[PDB]
Amino acid sequence: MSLWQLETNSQQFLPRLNGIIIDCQVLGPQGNYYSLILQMTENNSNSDYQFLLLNASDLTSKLS
Amino acid sequence: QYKLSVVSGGKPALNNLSSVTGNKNIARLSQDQRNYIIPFNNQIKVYSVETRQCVKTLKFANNSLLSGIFLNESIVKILLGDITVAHLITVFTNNGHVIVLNYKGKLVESPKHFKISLADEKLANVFHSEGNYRILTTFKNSLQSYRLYALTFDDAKKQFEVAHQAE
Amino acid sequence: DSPVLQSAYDPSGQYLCYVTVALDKQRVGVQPTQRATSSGVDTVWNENFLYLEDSKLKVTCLKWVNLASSDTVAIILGMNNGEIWLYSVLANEVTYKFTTGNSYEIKDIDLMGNQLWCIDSSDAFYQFDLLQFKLLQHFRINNCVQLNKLTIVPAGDSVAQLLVASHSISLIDIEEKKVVMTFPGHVSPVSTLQVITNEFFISGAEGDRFLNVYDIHSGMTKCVLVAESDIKELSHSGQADSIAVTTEDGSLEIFVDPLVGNKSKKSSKKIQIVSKDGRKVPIYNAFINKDLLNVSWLQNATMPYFKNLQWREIPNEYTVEISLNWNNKNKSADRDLHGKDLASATNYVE
Amino acid sequence: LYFPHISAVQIFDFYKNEQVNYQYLTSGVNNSMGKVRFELNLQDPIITDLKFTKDGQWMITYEIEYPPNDLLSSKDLTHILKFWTKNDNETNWNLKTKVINPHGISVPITKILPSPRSVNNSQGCLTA
Amino acid sequence: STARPRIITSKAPLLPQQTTPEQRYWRQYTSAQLVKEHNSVTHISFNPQHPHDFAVTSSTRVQIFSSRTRQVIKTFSRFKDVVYSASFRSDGKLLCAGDATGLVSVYDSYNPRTILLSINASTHPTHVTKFHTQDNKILATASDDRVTRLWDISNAYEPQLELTGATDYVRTLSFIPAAPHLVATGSYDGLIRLYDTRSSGSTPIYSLNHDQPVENVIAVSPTQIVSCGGNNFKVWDLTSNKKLYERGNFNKAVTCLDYVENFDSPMQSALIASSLDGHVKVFDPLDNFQVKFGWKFSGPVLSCAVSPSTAQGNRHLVAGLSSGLLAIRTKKKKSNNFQRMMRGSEYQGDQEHIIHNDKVRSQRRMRAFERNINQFKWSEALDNAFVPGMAKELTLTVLQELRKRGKVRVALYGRDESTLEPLLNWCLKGIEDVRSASIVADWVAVVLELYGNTLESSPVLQELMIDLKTKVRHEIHKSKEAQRIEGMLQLLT
Amino acid sequence: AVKDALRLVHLPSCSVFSNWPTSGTPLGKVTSVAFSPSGGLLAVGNEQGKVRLWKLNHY
Amino acid sequence: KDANASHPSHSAIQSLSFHPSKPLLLTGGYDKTLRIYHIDGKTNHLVTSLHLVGSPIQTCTFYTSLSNQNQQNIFTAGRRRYMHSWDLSQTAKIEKFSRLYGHESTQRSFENFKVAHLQNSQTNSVHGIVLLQGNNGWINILHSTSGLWLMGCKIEGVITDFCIDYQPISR
Amino acid sequence: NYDTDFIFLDIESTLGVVGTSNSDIFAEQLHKL
RNA sequence: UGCGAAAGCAGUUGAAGACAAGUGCUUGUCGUUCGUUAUAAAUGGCCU
Ligand SMILES: [Mg+2]
Repeated sequence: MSLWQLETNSQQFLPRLNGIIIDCQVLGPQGNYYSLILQMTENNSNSDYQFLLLNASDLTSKLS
Repeated sequence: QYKLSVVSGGKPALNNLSSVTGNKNIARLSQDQRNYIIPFNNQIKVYSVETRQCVKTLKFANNSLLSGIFLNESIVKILLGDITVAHLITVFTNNGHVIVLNYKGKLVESPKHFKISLADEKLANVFHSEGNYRILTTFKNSLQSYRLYALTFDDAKKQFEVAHQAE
Repeated sequence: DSPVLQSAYDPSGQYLCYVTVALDKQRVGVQPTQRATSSGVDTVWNENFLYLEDSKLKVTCLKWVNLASSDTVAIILGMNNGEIWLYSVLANEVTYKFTTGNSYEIKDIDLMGNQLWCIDSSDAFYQFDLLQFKLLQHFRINNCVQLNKLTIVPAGDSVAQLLVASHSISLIDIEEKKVVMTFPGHVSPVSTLQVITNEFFISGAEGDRFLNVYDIHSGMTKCVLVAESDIKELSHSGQADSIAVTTEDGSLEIFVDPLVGNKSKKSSKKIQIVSKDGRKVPIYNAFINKDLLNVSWLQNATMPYFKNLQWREIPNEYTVEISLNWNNKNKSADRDLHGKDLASATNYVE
Repeated sequence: LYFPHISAVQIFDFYKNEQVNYQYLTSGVNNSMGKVRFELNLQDPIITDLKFTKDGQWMITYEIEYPPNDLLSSKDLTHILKFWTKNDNETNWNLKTKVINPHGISVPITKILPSPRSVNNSQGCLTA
Repeated sequence: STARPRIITSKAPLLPQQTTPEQRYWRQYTSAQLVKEHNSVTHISFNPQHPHDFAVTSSTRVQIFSSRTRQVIKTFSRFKDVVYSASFRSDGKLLCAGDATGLVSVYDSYNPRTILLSINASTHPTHVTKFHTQDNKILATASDDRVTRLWDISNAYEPQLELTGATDYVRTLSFIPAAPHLVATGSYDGLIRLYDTRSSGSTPIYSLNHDQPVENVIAVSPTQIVSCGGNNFKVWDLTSNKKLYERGNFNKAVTCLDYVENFDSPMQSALIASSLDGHVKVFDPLDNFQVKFGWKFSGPVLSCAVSPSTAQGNRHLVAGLSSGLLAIRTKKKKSNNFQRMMRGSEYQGDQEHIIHNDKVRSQRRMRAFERNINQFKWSEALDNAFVPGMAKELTLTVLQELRKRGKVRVALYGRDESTLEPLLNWCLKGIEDVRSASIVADWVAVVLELYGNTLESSPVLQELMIDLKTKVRHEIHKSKEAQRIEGMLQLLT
Repeated sequence: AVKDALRLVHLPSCSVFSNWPTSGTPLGKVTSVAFSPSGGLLAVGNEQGKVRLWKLNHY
Repeated sequence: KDANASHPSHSAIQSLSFHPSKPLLLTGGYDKTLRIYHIDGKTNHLVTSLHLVGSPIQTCTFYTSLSNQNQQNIFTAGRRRYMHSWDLSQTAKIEKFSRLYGHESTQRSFENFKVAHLQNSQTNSVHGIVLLQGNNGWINILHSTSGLWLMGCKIEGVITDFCIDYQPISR
Repeated sequence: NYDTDFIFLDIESTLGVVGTSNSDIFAEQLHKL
């Protein structure tokens, strides 16, 4: 997941997520939490969705 | 002697519409931001963010209304608070069933069931900013088309009325 | 030593009002003693406080108004300014202020229904009516040089006699406005002057380990109850069924049937609080109704906590054990023991 | 409840109806990098069979590692077998032993049967 | 998110005789000094006390070596004829020695000038003089007179007891731990005789038959005694009075034997046994006395000893040779204003309510090749593989790692003959090894399929492949031959 | 840098107070200062690890 | 009475701070501990403590969100490349700021910092910012809650100190 | 399952099992506040 | 794609519509349909 800083076009990353990111969102009055949807495409038999709520402070999984 | 019963949960629900992007997640974080509501295919789980545990689970099988309605239907969105009226939630389904449920408590066997009147529409999205509610609905080149209606509650008739805005 | 300058349980024993100084200003707060309410809702810490807006102003005496008696819960506060404040906790605002003409500090206060009696450092009695909010009568009785305490004897539904003590105890008749009897008190100033039953009232003094039980009708010392260390607070159960005294060293002592060798009796049961680590937590107040005893201690700096125990089944010497933070390794719910994120998958290592 | 996900095991507690762990039991490009474009054609090793001994202290796992395409060794699947242990308090299985190409070369391990309690107090297994 | 997994080094299936934990420890006795003595060094003993100096008996003298300096610090040369022992006391203060004249002398250890007590034990040679471990005051001396007198230091004029019953030379004496009364002596008769000093004595309580001359008897434990004689050593249990085990791995006749217990090695107990074949081998009593390590020396070994359990310093293995050579192997073991300035670093929160620990442990530095793969530098990762002084195993992984990633052709696009030869050079060598043969097969296949045209125009590349063709052809013969062996080996079964 | 190196300046007169600090006031190597939002409390830290507290009677 | 008398500190008191409303005093130092005291003027007992392993406390400060008064937080920093935040009794909720979003070169240590209030005039919302002191005249401004990098200010020469002023415009 | 009951899994990822007074008003108000 | 072992043994990859480009004609495409079991290439690589 890449945070693009548009002022200078820089960026920060959170790599090695459990799966590819179907969706992203900024969830909070101040953007405290990021809500992400992951897919885990390894399993082709079924679609394996995982909902992740990350604390924007230190980018640690608040709720998986 | 033996008996069969469901025990555990299932895959998280998702807005399985190809056209919509950025609105796939239907889970909502409470106004007080102390717990997250996530709808599954067969239940709705309320997790406490601070402790990272499932404080409450609302099973469709236990409730008669939910059992009939969902057990195909799927929750298209959850809205915090109760539109009709501090821990109520409004659940909008694909067909149009609107259900007012309560978490952080005991699920009442008689929720405030309602039904928005739709003619050959599949409800895709609902949303609000301040007391004003607009609903997006899908109607049918393999490309689906959309109409945007205005939703309001009339107390006298205790029904949801839809007025056309856009297509 | 104790951050809680003064404390007082309500008559029912369910709520405690305590006063402490924040920065240079005294604040008054009320907390629920019981763990959970009757409905089953868990009690919560009450953030609301009443602040005194003047540093010089202080609370000298704290008295509860009977919850059942009056529609609005209230606690009566004596102030060194020379005026008495009636405080309604729910509103969190001082409803009304009784002001004596003089500026002398109030030393004590006692209440029976509408009847309210105080005393100042000038040794002047007063009578106040809560319902009418008026000063009835103010008088000074000769030979009472000091008045460190006041308690109104519970006779019927009216006040016919008052108990007052500075170093010796005196009984005074309101109508005659003269002393009726004199008792030999303590050498030090009297601190507690509660009336256990008819013709039997206890007495205790500052820096003293002895409690004198006197007879109102006769005037002879029935008994002298003795505590292991100095006595700070006193609570009596029923009608002399049991007496619990909070010693200054932080231990609670219970006297069982003190009104039944015979001259000098010692405490029967001793209660203490010690944390799991080993530190002792002093007890600053206690309440005992029929068979339940309530123990209040301070955690943090001024957070009060409470515990209810059945003193009848407790052994003679009992030490409650409480979990207080001490070298607690901080475990955050979103990390495991090794600091790794809980959502993260464990890697493969041969 | 242990689910043999592709190249991993997902440990799920059905009493509490919540996941308890997700462990990679295999080598391969699994979370080292994000596969993109032709890299996405790669197949990670597949955990085919997973079984526990009766006492529950030993975990037996069977893997099939698929070679990359367009090489000489693009038709020799590698069969791997592994033995893991953990104490009950711990939550991560630690690999204790690894057998490369059991039963010979390119011969799959069709069945695994942990031994009963009578034979070597449940510290044995059969592979077929 | 999760931390990046470390690249896992490739480990091929185990081969015979991996390095054992026991072999690793004993291999650390690295530093070797070879000292030359006048005559055969017959006996070697270690002081039971710090600094645990050891005494070597050579010719007509005794020399004590410092443990840290590994050099002579004291020499006892008063002895006129050949010497035969240098055992210390349990307290380590006293040193006793025997002489061919039969006189036994006791000296203050570290004080050669002073002579405490001199005893004329017998007119015959007195080969063995050992202090009693439980009781300090009593000395036992065994002589060619075939009587093992038990002297007392206070009374030197007459032996406290005189044990007899040996029909040949007695050259071995041992005191059983926890049984002070018991004494064990072994003669060249082939019998190990046990005596009870508490009783009247002079007649063995029972005899144990070895069938060969017994060169040394050591009491390994309170109930077990190991006796080495002839071409084997046997361990006996007194409670059963029968041999539990026997090992005859030796070729020449065992001479000396020593035992050390509860030392920081993986093996809790060790038994070093000289062979007289130049071999001293370590036996582990816990495992039925099986071999675990061995050394070889120039000539026959007549004495072996190890530092006691409580060495408290560098350990030592000492081997004695009949040529006089002594072999030693050793396992080596601001301003005050500025400190009042920053004084809080030492504190560890011993008094604080809550302790919070979030620092991540420092991981080992990653090598150059691992960094390139992590940063997706495919071509450079191949280069870092083929550099001088790169471990072969470490080189195999980056080759496998690239193949696993599916980046083999990608690593070989931007190359010419100049930067292709390092790969071919390694492939010329790695093709021999069984482990890297298959990986060499894949990579060489690609480079040919990718640089056929460049091969024609470049001569140097051609000679590489000619030599490579010879080596692979050589391997085909070896691989074929192994199959033929398997064919015959199947016929036998 | 040096001990007892604390002064209080009155405003807007910009005149330093003279009665306090004195020679006897304990301050040590003053390294941290803090005024309470109300009550006029003054807390002064020093290198010895002692936080000494004063009250300004005026507030 | 001394504040530290109840529970002494083992290192210099590098920073002090009074809570905006409540009667608490915070002390931090190279002892790597955050000791909070209940300043009553007569006893001064210790409310709590928090030992931060390997995190020297060069400065500390309370923070109360200007809009949501219920919000309380403690920011601390040292000669380290990370900052700590403590939300406000079995455990302590502590979060670590260690990401500068591409400006890592300009900032080597969080040791000098201050917290102020910023109004987003386009939305009229108010929130906290953490200000840091950079390598060469750089001042880095981070969102107090999310930790995002918002803007940077530069001056010529070596930056030595800075301070914040508010200027009301209207209601 | 090692108990008497049996667990089965469904393609919908559903694991089923087959097997054999003024104070009281004052208390409420204080909690509200 | 079917079956089978992992080796392999048999069998497919069609038609219509529309758009763009070039010159009614040629080619390429399809978030268009029917039927059968049925190269890539926007300088673009993973934090503290
Ligand atoms: Mg000076």
